Amino acid sequence: IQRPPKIQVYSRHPPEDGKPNYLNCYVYGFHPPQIEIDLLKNGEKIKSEQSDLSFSKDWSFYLLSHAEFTPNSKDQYSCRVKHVTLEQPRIVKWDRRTHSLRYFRLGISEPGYGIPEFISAGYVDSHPITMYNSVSQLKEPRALWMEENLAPDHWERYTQLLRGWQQAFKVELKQLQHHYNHSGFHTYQRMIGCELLEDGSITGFLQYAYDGQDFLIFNKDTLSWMAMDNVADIIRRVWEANRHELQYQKNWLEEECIAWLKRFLEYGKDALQRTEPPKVRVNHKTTLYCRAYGFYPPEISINWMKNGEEIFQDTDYGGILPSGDGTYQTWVSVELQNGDIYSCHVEHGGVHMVLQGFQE
Amino acid sequence: AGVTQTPKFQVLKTGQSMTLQCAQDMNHNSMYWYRQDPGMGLRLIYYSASEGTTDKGEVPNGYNVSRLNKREFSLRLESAAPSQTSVYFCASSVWTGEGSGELFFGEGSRLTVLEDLKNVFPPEVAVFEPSEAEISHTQKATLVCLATGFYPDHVELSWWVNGKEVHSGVCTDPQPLKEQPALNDSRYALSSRLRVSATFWQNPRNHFRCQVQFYGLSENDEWTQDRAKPVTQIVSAEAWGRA
Amino acid sequence: QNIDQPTEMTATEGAIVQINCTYQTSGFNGLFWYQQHAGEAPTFLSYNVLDGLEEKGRFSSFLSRSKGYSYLLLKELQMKDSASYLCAVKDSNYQLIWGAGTKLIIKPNIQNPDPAVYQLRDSKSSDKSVCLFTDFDSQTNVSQSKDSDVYITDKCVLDMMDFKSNSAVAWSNKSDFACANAFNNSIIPEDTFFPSP
Repeated sequence: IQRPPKIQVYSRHPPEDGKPNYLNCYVYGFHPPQIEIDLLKNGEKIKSEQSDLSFSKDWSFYLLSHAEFTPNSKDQYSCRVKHVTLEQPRIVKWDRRTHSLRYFRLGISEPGYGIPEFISAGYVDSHPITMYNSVSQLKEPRALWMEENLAPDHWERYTQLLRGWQQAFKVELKQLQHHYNHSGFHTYQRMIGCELLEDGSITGFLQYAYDGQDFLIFNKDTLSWMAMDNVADIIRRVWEANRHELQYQKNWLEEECIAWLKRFLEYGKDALQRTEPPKVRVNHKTTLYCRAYGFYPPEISINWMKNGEEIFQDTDYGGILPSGDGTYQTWVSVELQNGDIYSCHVEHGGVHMVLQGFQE
Repeated sequence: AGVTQTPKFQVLKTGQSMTLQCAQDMNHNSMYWYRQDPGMGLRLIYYSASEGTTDKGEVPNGYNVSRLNKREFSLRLESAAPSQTSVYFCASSVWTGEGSGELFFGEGSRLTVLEDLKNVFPPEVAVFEPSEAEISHTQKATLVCLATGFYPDHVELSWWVNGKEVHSGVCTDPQPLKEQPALNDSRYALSSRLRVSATFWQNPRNHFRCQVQFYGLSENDEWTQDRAKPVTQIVSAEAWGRA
Repeated sequence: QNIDQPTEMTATEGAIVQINCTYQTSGFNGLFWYQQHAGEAPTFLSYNVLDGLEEKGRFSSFLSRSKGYSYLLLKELQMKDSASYLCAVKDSNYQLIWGAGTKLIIKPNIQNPDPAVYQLRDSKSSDKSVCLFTDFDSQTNVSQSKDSDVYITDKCVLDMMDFKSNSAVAWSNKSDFACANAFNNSIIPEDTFFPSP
């Protein structure tokens, strides 16, 4: 399928009109990954940093584009996003505990189309840890506590495996395009991984996607693949015929994955087990804005209140946004009787926080 | 199809260069080179997940490797050493990093490296005719073949009756024994038995022959010695039926 | 890091054999059993990842991930089963650890034993004389000689109908060698024949 990008422009830390902060352009939920994001100053183009291409569980992509510094001394900052699902470039102005382990794979049908044909990134608790592409075929760390606790023989061993998996992904892609009787620009995605619940429960998953839509889903309990297609059903019969491979996948997800997860958790016990509380700010521009800055972990709940019940009508959700420090921020708005009290409710460590915003 | 490996036998003087060929006909992607030694499990010297990439294994010291095609994977040793005496196996699998993916091995490559080729000798072969006491007692006849004094252990014994190779009634020693176990410069011996019915043996028209295929020096090998060059040769011994 | 299995095992034709294999590795991604006939390519036999049993014909393999234990169970042993059996385990990284195989020796099932020592004819193309010990049961033992100039070789392996029979061969160069003293001090049943002069 094809999905339009969702865009939000915000600052890392609350602006001070003198304190140089970081401008952020979060572009997420899009597919295909063909995109270019530009930060703007009164229309002019600014040199900005762009993060690695990252993947969500729903097969969509997301990028964090940020400028080195913005003091915000009486100017107009915006963002330019051009995508295949857009006719004209969209403009957005700036105005002011269960642990998991995931491994993704992104394959692009030949030729390059500008993008690396194969990309593999690993995540623990949505922290990037590993990276690999078909351009520079190298096992690379994306966390400090990853490289420091893994000897160079580990990355050399997996850089070889990845080269094998890269080639295998390329063949599977051609095999799919032939089955679907079409050629050209097509994408292929894989996501494997497990998660450790707070109580001790564990779960695991293996999924495949073609062109951003669900293709094959594996069930480790009944040792079977699920297909939602007449084409994906073909591969299902091939894969299910190999009972030993199905068994091997169950073992990896249940035993081997969990083992790796706990191993990496001990490595990053400092960053992954921490809790930083949110700083709540309230503003008005009618419309009342409630912000929450620099919290961790991402799990959070915010809602506006009226005397003092939750407001469902005329509200905006915002969603969980990356801050850039390794922390996160969100926001909730409400459009506006007599003598009514409007206050923002936030729960993190829970720990219920309330900030009184407005009254008559 | 299969995984083709050449050669099966090679003798080398220390310092010589030599390369082993391995071809895979199964359209596989991963290829390996193993080294089998007595008292030890298989050890990987070099491997390749797919064409364009190779990497060292458990024991890469003294070995080189190259991936020509998706089909071919060659093992190269530029300076042979007496420690490199072993049985090299080329293996092939569909993918690396898979779990249940099995390995497909080649027939095997026997390698013996020596300082001097002066102790290389063809086997002496002899057939011993069935005992008259056995024939009248069990109504069966047992021929015995002895291949002695050969070095190195590079032989393949077989039986031939009337110009055709036979397998039934044949019992050959698994490996050759050393004639002088105490000495390190010892040659090997190998025995084998062919048993047939008394009626079949007692027919003088039947021709029995023991055949030992020796693998020694090639046509281009150095030979500055005075004695006969111990090249690759088939040494045989025959016996006729007796009424 | 480590994997262990028996060096040698010996069983009779038609019986059942069990080859154990114990491993201690970093992780576990599967266990393989390979069969290798003498002077030939190892071939894949069985594979185990999950706990339990895997049955393929006369061959079955068992695995216990917790114990780090596995056994290959061969039922109704045939003569062709005589080979080396290689046990192998995939590491946490997908590398493969090989244990030094278990050699299995299959003794033929002789229902009608008739053990005797015979004196083969001299060859005229050889200077040595040979003696044949044959048709003995699996309960019969024949070992090496206390003499250095006399060579004795049992343990021969049959080829792949057949006149399958256990047989041992003794030969030497000396004149003191006779077929009455060749297989002396062998573990011997009643009624087996040695010639006298």
